[PDB]
Amino acid sequence: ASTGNRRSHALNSTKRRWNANLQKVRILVDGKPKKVWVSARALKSGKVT
Amino acid sequence: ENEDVNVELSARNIPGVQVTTAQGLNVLDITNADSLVITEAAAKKVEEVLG
Amino acid sequence: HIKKGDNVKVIAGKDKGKEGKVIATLPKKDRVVVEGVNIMKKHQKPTQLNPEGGILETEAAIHVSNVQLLDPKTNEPTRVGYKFVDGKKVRIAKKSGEEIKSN
RNA sequence: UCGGUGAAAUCAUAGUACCUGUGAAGAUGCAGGUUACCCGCGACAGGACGGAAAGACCCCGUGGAGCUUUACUGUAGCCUG
RNA sequence: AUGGUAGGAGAGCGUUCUAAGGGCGUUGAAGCAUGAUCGUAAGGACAUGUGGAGCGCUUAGAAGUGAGAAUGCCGGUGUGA
RNA sequence: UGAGGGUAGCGGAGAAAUUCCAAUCGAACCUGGAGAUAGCUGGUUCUCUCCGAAAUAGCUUUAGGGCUAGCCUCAAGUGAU
RNA sequence: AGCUGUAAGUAAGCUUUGAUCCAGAGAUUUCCGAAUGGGGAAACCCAGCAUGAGUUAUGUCAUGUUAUCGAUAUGUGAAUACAUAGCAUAUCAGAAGGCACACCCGGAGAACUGAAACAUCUUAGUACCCGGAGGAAGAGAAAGAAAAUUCGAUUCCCUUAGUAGCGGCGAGCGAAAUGGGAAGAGCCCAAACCAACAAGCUUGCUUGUUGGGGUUGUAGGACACUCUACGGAGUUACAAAGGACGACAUUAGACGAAUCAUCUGGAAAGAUGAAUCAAAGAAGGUAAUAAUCCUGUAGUCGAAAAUGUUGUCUCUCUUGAGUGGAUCCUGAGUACGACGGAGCACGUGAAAUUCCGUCGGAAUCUGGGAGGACCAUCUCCUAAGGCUAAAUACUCUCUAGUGACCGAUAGUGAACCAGUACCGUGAGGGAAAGGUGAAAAGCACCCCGGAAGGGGAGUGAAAUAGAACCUGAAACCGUGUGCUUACAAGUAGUCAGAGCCCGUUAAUGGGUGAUGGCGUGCCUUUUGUAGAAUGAACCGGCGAGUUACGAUUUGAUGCAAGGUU
Ligand SMILES: CC[C@H]1OC(=O)[C@H](C)[C@@H](O[C@@H]2C[C@@](C)(OC)[C@@H](O)[C@H](C)O2)[C@H](C)[C@@H](O[C@@H]2O[C@H](C)C[C@H](N(C)C)[C@H]2O)[C@@](C)(O)C[C@@H](C)C(=O)[C@H](C)[C@@H](O)[C@@]1(C)O
Repeated sequence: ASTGNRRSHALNSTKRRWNANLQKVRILVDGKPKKVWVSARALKSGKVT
Repeated sequence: ENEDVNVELSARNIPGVQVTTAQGLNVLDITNADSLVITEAAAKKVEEVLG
Repeated sequence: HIKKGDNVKVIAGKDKGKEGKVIATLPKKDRVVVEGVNIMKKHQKPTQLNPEGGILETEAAIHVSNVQLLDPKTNEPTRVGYKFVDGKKVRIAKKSGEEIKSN
């Protein structure tokens, strides 16, 4: 999803995204070591380089 | 009283005649008729369920 | 229900009580034609292989409901049933036995 | 003018005069008088508040739209952490 | 006692359909046309022509239930000529 | 000046006039939301009988709108007020 | 026993050797289009490879094959050495597109509008767009709902209730439990533990592979403790008879009772009269209105794809092993928290509860979670793993039917030539148009006329029923006539009234109108309109307080301290 609202002090609403913290790093996909996007939360303890 | 398929089939095709069960009586087909023939059992049944 | 070479009576029309022989049936609109029955008077023009010609008196079709078969025994008008004989089907008279008709 | 062909705008019904008055305060149609045989054709443009277009001037609607700014409220975006 | 616009109340006439009953119709139904008829009104009959197959009446019941106007819509037809 | 191409409406193009974007442009055209909303205008269909107003205070982002009271009608009740 | 589509018959023919037809199965099936050999201005152009025909040879033609991703088996290998990338083959056809986007699930997501302005709010998580699948989808077996002495996983219906609550506390939004019901189903993993397999290691241990075992709380399982299995038998998940399996609906289909006469008539089913059948008086046709003329109806007999999917149905099933639970296991970047947001009836805040992003970040049965901040006592439960039928939702369709639904300006836009003529560059918009007669017997022949048209004759019951064909209204256009009119000022009528003509639904009648009197249309809007204020050319047709749900009040009826589902 990643969609919601930005709110003013008078509670006026405007549509807005929430983007993830993608970082480009070299990981070892099945095969060769590929350079790919991945999230910091993901590579916290989800994957090795 | 309850159901007689033979007399139902006998009276089905005659104009003016209608066949009904004691439980299945209705004011419309009572009032449309000019006469009302009952069996004794059916008479007692309607008597008990309307009394 | 009838066939082509039958002898029948007319029940309804200007011709009623008359007898005749059937000569064609036309089943897809159920109008047979019978000799001496329902005679037209056509105005004929000159065709490619004939003279002008005046009037022309031939027969016209007639509905099947206005026609009834005749009991061969009694020569009375009768309806027609069906009877099975050795896998084959035949026509009965509803008052007597078989009615033979091939032409 | 004659022979052929032949529309349109408009149109409550109409046998549709003038003067002085009256009247929603400017009358073919109302009052009182004056004049005026019935029906056409060619011309003119004073009136029918003539036709054409639910006034574009003016006011109104808690109706709209466009533009402006030190109107209110926000915002893409920019700067800094 | 009985003039009457916004408006309130009441009683009714007609239209299509349904139920039941009772009827009319090729010795001519509905529709159409005419008439010097009846009813306090909406409106209802009868007769004669035309037409050539369906339609009234009584009681009750349901509604796509009554048009002269909306620069109304659709068709026909005029006027200007 | 021709032939092929490109730029599309919160947009484009403009030797700049609010100028052009298929006879239209201070924001094109077709469909849908959509029977938008309209305190505004127009219209709203048969008959008879009985009764029969108001155009006024007061409040209102209120003034040609609305609410309550006043004055109309119908039905019950009190019953000389 | 006739047949050669709707659309007719000529010529040709075919047919009892079983045609045309009615169901089932099969073969053939040009080109385009996801279009897939390449290209392309769809329905076209241009090739190659291998066979085959032909050719002295090409040429030409024919038959197959040649798209991109993917899956299954192989070798291969540059900057840089084996290795793989990548590249090159063999097989398969796994996907694409079109959905009925009506229903279902996700992503994204308005505005007009209401609040009598408007911004929180509302319209509304609506419309539209995109993606997915499907015949249903979704949900689903307690880290629950509740506080009784408790309860049934999920879903759906009626109530609870317009309640509690939310709310510029405004407009408005709006539950749940409980209860009554439809349908009723709990199954499997991970981890402990055990027994084998290979490598590291030296077979001790570890790693990983296979197989058992077990997946639940007033605690379940492994180990500790104790004695049993096809008794029941269940394919809607959890295994299966795949079974002789015993009417698909027994469905195309076949049989299927019983009427004569006269009158009118062009023709009777109608009238009159006399009869009949009925498990059939449903309906429609037939020259008019038919239970007994036809097709049919009730009912009976019926075969392929079939089985109704129904009854013991071979195999196969599950005849349980109970106590303590002391020790071990019981789902981690998870729960949870802070910040910003969204969804929950709840307006973002005490958010209790449930989700997204960014940052942090735990406990392990003496544990952990919930019970509308938070603390303690009590009650309930045991998350971070999965699957699951029924009841439920919709209908482009199909079969069989129904209607106080329309009946050609109605009803589908379309009864016929319809999404067609036509309009528009294009997306798109979008009509009008039914009826001869029972039967075509559809006017031979003669006359006028160039023909069209007509007049006779003739068919027909009827031709002012003749294809511009049922009925045939009004506006409008005409021809004939009875009364009347060229000294007259006009809302065209009305009351009076001679003269002239006629003769009725026969009643103090009809038509015309010399002349006299009175008299400025209708509708709407207005203090007030003949109004020079609005609208209407005329005629016809169509054209506007309705339905659902709830509230309130009147009338009617039934019962009555009870009434009602
Ligand atoms: C050639 C062809 C055109 O001729 C004109 O335009 C003439 C030349 C205008 O003159 C005038 C000329 C000029 C000076 O005005 C007098 C100017 O002021 C106006 C705008 O147009 C007229 C008459 C205008 O009338 C006047 O419009 C005024 C708004 C109000 C005035 N009112 C008093 C009743 C009224 O008579 C009004 C707008 O055109 C008529 C409308 C219906 C049109 O648009 C018509 C259809 C035109 O297309 C026309 C036939 O085609």
